[PDB]
Amino acid sequence: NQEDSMIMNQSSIDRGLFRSLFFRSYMDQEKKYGMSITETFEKPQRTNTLRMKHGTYDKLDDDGLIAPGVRVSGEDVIIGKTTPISSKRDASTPLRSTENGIVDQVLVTTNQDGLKFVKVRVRTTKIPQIGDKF
Amino acid sequence: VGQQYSSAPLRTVKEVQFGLFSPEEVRAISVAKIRFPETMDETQTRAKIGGLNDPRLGSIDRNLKCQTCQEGMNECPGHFGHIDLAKPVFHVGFIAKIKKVCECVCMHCGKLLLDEHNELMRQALAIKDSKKRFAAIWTLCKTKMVCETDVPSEDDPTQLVSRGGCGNTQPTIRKDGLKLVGSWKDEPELRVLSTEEILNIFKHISVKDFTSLGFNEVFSRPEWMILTCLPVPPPPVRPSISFNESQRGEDDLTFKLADILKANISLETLEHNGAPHHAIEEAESLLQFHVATYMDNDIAGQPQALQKSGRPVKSIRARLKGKEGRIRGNLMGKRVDFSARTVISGDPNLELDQVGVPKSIAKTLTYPEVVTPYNIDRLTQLVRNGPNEHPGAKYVIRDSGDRIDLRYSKRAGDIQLQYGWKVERHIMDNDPVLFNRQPSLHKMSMMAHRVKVIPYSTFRLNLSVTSPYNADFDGDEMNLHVPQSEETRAELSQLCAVPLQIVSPQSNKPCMGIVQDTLCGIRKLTLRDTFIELDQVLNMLYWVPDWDGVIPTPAIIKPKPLWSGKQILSVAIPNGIHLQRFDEGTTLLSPKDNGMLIIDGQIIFGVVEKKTVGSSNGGLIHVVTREKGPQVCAKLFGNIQKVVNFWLLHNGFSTGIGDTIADGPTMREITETIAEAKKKVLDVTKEAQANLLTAKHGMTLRESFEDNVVRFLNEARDKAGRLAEVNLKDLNNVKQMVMAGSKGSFINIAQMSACVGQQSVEGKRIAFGFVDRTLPHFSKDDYSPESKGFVENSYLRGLTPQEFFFHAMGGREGLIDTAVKTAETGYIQRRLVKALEDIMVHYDNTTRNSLGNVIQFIYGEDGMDAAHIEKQSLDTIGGSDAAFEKRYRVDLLNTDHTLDPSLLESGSEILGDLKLQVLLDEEYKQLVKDRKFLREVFVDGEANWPLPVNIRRIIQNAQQTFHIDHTKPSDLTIKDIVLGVKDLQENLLVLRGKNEIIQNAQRDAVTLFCCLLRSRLATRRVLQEYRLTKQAFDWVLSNIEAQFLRSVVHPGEMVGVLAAQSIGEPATQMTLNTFHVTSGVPRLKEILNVAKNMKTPSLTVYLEPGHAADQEQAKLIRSAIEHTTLKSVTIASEIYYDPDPRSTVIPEDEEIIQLHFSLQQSPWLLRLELDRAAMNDKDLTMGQVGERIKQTFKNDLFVIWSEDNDEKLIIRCRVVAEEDHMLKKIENTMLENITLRGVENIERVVMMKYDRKVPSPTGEYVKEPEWVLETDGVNLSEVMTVPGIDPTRIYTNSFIDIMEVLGIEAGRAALYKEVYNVIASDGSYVNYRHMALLVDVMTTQGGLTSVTRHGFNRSNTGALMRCSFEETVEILFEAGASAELDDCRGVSENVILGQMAPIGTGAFDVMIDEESLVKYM
Amino acid sequence: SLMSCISVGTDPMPIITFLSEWGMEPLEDYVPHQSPDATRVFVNGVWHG
Amino acid sequence: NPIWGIGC
Amino acid sequence: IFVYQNNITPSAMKLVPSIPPATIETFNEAALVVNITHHELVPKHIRLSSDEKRELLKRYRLKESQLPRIQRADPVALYLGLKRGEVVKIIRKSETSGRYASYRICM
Amino acid sequence: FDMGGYFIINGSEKVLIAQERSAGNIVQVFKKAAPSPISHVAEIRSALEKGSRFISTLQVKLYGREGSSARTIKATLPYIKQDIPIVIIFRALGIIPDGEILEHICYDVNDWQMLEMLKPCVEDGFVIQDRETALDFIGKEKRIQYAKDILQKEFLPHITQLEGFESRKAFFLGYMINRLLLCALDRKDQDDRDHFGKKRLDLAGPLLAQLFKTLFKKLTKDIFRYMQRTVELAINAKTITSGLKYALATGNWGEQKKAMSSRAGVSQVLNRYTYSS
DNA sequence: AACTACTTGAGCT
RNA sequence: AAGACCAGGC
DNA sequence: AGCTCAAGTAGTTACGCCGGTCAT
Ligand SMILES: [Mg+2]
Ligand SMILES: [Zn+2]
Ligand SMILES: [Zn+2]
Repeated sequence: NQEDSMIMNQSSIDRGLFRSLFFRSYMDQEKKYGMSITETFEKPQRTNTLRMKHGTYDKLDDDGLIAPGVRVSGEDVIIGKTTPISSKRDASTPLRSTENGIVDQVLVTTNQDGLKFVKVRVRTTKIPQIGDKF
Repeated sequence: VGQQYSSAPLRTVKEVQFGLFSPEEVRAISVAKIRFPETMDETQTRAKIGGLNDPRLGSIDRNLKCQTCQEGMNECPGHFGHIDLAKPVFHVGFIAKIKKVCECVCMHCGKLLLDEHNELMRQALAIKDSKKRFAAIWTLCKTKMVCETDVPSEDDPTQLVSRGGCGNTQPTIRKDGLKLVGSWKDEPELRVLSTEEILNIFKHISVKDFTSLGFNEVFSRPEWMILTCLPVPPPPVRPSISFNESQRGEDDLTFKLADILKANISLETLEHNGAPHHAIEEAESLLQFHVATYMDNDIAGQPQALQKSGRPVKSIRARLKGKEGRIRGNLMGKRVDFSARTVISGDPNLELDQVGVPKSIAKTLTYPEVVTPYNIDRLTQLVRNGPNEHPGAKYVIRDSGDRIDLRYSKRAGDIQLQYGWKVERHIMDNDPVLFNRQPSLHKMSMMAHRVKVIPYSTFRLNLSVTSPYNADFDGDEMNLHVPQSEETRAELSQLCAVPLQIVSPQSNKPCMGIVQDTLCGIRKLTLRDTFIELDQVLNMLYWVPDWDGVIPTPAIIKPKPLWSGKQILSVAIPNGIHLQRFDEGTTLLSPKDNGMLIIDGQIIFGVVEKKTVGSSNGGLIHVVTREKGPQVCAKLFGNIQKVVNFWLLHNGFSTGIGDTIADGPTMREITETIAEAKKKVLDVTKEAQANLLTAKHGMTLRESFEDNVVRFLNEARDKAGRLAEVNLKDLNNVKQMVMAGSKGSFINIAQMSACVGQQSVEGKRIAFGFVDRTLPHFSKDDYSPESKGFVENSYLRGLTPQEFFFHAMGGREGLIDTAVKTAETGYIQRRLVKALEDIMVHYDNTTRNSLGNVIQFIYGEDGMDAAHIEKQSLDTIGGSDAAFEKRYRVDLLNTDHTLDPSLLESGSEILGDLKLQVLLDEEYKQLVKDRKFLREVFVDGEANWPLPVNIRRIIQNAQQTFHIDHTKPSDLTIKDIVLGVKDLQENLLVLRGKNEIIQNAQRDAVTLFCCLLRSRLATRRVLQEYRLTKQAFDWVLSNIEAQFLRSVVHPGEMVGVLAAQSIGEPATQMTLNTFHVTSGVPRLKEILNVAKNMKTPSLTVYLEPGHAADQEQAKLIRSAIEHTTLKSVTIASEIYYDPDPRSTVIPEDEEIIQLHFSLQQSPWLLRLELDRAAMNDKDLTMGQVGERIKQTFKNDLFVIWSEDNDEKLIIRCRVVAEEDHMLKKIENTMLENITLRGVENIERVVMMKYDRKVPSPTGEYVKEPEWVLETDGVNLSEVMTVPGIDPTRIYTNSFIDIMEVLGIEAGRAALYKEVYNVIASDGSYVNYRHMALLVDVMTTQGGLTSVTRHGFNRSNTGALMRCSFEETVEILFEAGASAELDDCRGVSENVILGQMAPIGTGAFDVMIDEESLVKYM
Repeated sequence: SLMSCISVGTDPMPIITFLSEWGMEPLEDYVPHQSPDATRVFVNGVWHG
Repeated sequence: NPIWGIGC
Repeated sequence: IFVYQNNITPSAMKLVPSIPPATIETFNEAALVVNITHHELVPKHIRLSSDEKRELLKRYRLKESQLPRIQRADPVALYLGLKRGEVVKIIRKSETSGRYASYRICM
Repeated sequence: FDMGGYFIINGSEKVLIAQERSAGNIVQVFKKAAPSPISHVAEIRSALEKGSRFISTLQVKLYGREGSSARTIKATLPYIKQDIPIVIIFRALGIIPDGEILEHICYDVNDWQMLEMLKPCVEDGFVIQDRETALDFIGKEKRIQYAKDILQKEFLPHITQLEGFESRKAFFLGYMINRLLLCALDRKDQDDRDHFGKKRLDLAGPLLAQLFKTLFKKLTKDIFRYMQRTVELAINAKTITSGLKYALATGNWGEQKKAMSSRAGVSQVLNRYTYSS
């Protein structure tokens, strides 16, 4: 407990003392052009381009989204988007490398420009640890 | 590095040559004709038009293509192209010189404007300095504007001789935007000098003339300062950033190249078609601009030149500007691989030098260990283990420069290594690594630690290694770096290991002690009252790892067998550790248990705390390091720790409000010490609101009021606390935590249990922000303390709104500078660094730089490494002549003054020997030479100084190594002793040279030591004081010698950076405030700038030899110096109309006329009414006053005056076409250009009684205070030759002056003294050598070269070097301009190059001796 | 602070008027000596008599 | 210092 | 060695370097009232034969320029009447060794 | 529990941050360092509380340091190259005789000190004896006319820029030249630069103001172009919508364009770590 | 924000 | 992907 | 026409290490 570092009673840390939920919301859109060329929200693979990520896309239902139950981690693709140009370059979103948790709420929506708006929220319970500040 | 072997020989840059591109060369080099301004699109088709970027230059898209010189992107440095400009342009940054050149050369012809013929020119022409030549030259030729064809030869100005011709008048040129124009001359004739015109003239300029000006015919000819063909830089320079594929993305420069390109095209297409000759120039100025832009886009003639959007457009030179910009941003410091950083929290179970690393991290950072038949077995295991098991690895690299990824490769667990392959393994326990915490202002802000992989996400460092980095655990983070070569590691462990760092060279004392818990508790455990029983005395011995496995005999056996901390704590102290102390009432049976005495490595007596185990001088640590070594001492921490921390774990310790409450009656006794103190204020306020007090000379009646109120409340507050201090028993926890020395002090207790104190800003108690009041809750003009900010309450009690507020306003000031001095201090630091970098001891013992220029002939004036030095006391110097003799005097020809034969073994057979009494004279006669020589170096008498080889201890070691009795006699010939100490002096070699000048330096830079040496090795002491046997002596001697030789500085020692920091560090720890003469932070600043007008100039002058404590003699000089003007004694002046020069229209004047006609003029009068009280202060006389006046004007102004007796002092006068105008101009000339007494610039002059130690006739030094006059302004040359002063001691803090009057030397002396007094005015201690080195560097080049862009960064140092601080780019420009050559001898150069710099470790070569590589087998 | 608030912006005239009709002899016609210790009045930084 | 005295 | 009381004329002194080999110096009166060398801070200097000099250089391996300098118009430099090219050994007290030996060439 | 008070641009909650500043339309007197041809000076920053809002200040200097014989008083006017000696500023105003000028400055014939000070000044202007020349020396017929202008629309423009009030401004310039001396004679201290009462806080509401104008005014002269082409609808109500958004979104008040010469900070991203946050 | 460098301006023979 | 701005950490 | 002396005006460079939001 020397030099401004304090000792915290594990036992009560377990009984839930100072535990806290942590939320996050990665969000994306489906860009277009006055020149009818739109993007996509799917579960892309192969298909002439390669432009893809390292992680997994399997926790992606066919709507290009995860379900709120899914336990995502490492880098697991949270969203699936594509760009047809001249035939599939990826624009899918990956859970930040340091993070992980569980999906907590997905939602689809319109944009003023009638585009597909989708935000995703992930939850995590954060436990006090031998280093956290108080 | 690079990838793919290159047959071409490998070399390192040993020299850099600067110059300017000759158009013909750029053409030569170019691989692209570059005509088109677009990028590629073969009409939308992606490729790269043969027009811009890659019309053969480098390339994009991962395509080997690049003129078949393949290599694809990585391996292919860029490839330059060019572009033929339509018309000559000015190189944006040279436009200055291009102009100063013309100012020096004639047009229509093109030759110099001053030949050897002109004398002042010869001189300039001989100035050897490519820069100061072209400097002095222009200072001449910028005047003459007649290309003279004939001038008088070196004979008679009668005849004239001819040289070059065509005297066409040369125009006066001026700068207007990007064009040079001038006038030729009634009334001028203006024309705009074209570029084409200028260039032509330059081309013609003669070759020996290029050279006359700052040029070089080979590398940079004056003309090339104008560009013809523009060098176009390639892709890696201005990369493109595409947004996937079907989207643009082009760099900034890849535009102003095209903007230029386009401004070129149109130009030409106007010069080959209907060219409206005066509408082209309107289009030429554009190209001149875009090319100014491209390179520089931050100029005078505003026109920022923004890119479509407002974006400024980074000019090439913008990419370089120091900090962030290439030089200071990418070269002097870059982000590196193999590094990590997280949150620190100390761990009390980690050897001093360890550093717990989170498994996670170790599993991330690797280390390339080549396969070798010693570690193959272990490596093949670590490899199988994979990158996910901790003691594992993550990459294997075969000879075939290719890498296997241990986490994918289908042959992951397969792989059987091959000697010679390298494997990247996870960092493991005991891997040396660089741990640091920035701000990094110490040699110790970075130290190598033993790695200890541990769980949990945090770097776990030892407590005692806390203060070096200066960290705490409130969230602080730490950076870690991982060595990579086998030597890199070694270099990290042999010089940066934490143990080596324990003794800090900046303050020749350790720099890591025992903090908090361990300290606090070690104190308790020591008290006589602290006892421990077997059960625990055992679990305590167990925790000491080195424990011999032997329980020491109980300090008590009688009823219960107990032990005392002092005992067990001692089991941690190694054998041979001898420590002696003595505090206040301390004597070999310390009553209050003070002092400290440890013999044989066992605590004998005294309590242990900050003083005995802190980062202090006598420090048991400081001693264990010196006596046992880095290692032994480094372990010592952990032990003293482990025992104590454990003990405390069980004895417990705390603090609570209860520790801050004062006795029932004491809290009262104080209250009324504030009440009474309140009235001693109300009292002097009454006595002020009555004018019943006199003005203490030099202070305002008001100021003097404060000066007391302040000194009243302060003394009140001072005891207010002191009542409680002694009111807190030896059980008060807070007290305990203060004695241990582990936290807080008196002040603290005070503000918490007694009185908080007086609040303040800008030095004065809470102002009157509200007209005449503190808060609106106050009555106007309330000068009391309850209004001006005096918090009478204690924290335990609680502030009242008012008190609470003021308090805030007070703290607010505090927080301010802790948030200002924070980075300005860092600048001042940075400067010192970039100012001594290249200073390092050399193999001959010279302290020089990247020029060999000798800054110091023997580092520190002795060639000693501060680490090996301690505060010794030169005996000889102090004490009475009487007591001196009775100590070192030996007289074999005397019954009473001879060595009793109970000391020596030949005491009786020696008594009377004439031949011996002579060697005994040589000796005693010596010691006296010393005594008088030391009072010649240290006129203070202070006999304590830092000196290598601690002789006091070295002898104490003999003391018990041979066990000597204070009874039975020694066995040394008198020759044994005396002769033996002479033979020693002979081997204490610092410099080694064969010749004399060197051999002299030897004796020189040694002396001081030798005296200390004699002082403790005089026959008398050596036998009567420390009965040394013959044996002992031969040992002490041999050791002094050995020790010394280790205490010498090592050639390599990067001395400059050291002293640089050593100085700036103890500055980051000061306040920007100059409160509580301009000193501290701002002062140092003031100095390093070599300021021409310091805030406080002031100057101290001492009386003359005799008259010392002559009170009235003081005044008698004051008023002969302190500048007094008529203006300061005149209450009013009026100009009446009195036409009768024999009577007045004024009453109180009559007498004054008649009484002034016994033992022509103007009818206009001028009367002055001087002040009475003002004539007694600066002391003056009507006789004098007027006398002066009269002789000021003289025969054209008759003046009169009354006599000192009257009740109204006056001075009438008249002159001798409008007089009311004249007699008014003479009104001023009287009040502001006329002095009475004093030397100008010298206002206020106070007197003071100072402490001056001095030689009593009877020998001993004693208190003899003497008056001294301090000024408030500065003139020397004059206030020096005044009768009554000692022009051998006078002193102004204005070093600038001192140097001008007493010779640079004396100047240096001041510069140092002033810097020293700035560090020392803060309690902090730094070792001479540091300040000196700085002082010396500023001084050596001849004068006072400031530590600023206008100083060191302006010498003959390398170009790349100075370029890495402040003027970054121009420094290069005027470097390629005059074609400078850089040694690459500067630390910087090499860092910038990526080569090992000549720094300690690299200040030499390592070669295999084939000869000896054969005899070994 | 908790209690602090900022002004917002009222109107001048309903007070300029309210004045030059309760003792405010307008600046326009002033005489420094007949009106010696005349307390001068300012409105939002203007001198209205 | 600031919050104790002038001199301090 | 002329000792001008208040000041010499600009027409005058412009005739000093007009009689070589011999050389001439000018010293103001009010500037010689107190011998400056006498000062506390002023350490002892000393000249050097073109022999004692051509020695220092060999003994330390110096290129002349690498040697600490001293100004021609330096108070002490004038006092001992130096010249551009002459060396000076300075010998002062030192709280570290007792006496240090520095050298300044006169530029 | 959300007390609100914030805007919601493109999603994120933006909070306009109060901008403190030195209030306007007030008299200040400052002493100017020993090294300066000026002794003391009094200033007054003026701007129409409602209508355009000019940012031009009045400088009533006081040359001649606390010694030299020439202690004159000159003042600076908007658009005038050099400075004018107060006397002329008065005659050019509508007061032509001496003592009628001292009438306005000093309010106590028995204060010789102050008056004395003025003396040397009177002498300065003794060369211009009427309203004709008065408005002249301010650089014929062409110049005289402009002289007027800078007095009815530039000179102490608050008070009013009407016409027949010359008198009023004169009493001010008098109250000013007074305030100057009131200090140069140690009777009133130099104005306290940080007396919070004399500083204003431009909250949210105000900000939109100075902002809107900048906008609506580009719409104003925009609607001027459609009307300047019809040799015989148009109002792009997007400059007031998109303009507003830009600012509030980033934190750069002043427009966009090649005008970064604005201030970033105004409008931020409302904290949501804790309620008290 | 403050200085210090560099060059320019106005007073003065 | 680079930059700018605000915020916050010792 | 020309020269010393003071002042003005120009211009430069400054600060250790370490998430959100916006837009070319
Ligand atoms: Mg901290
Ligand atoms: Zn290539
Ligand atoms: Zn010519």
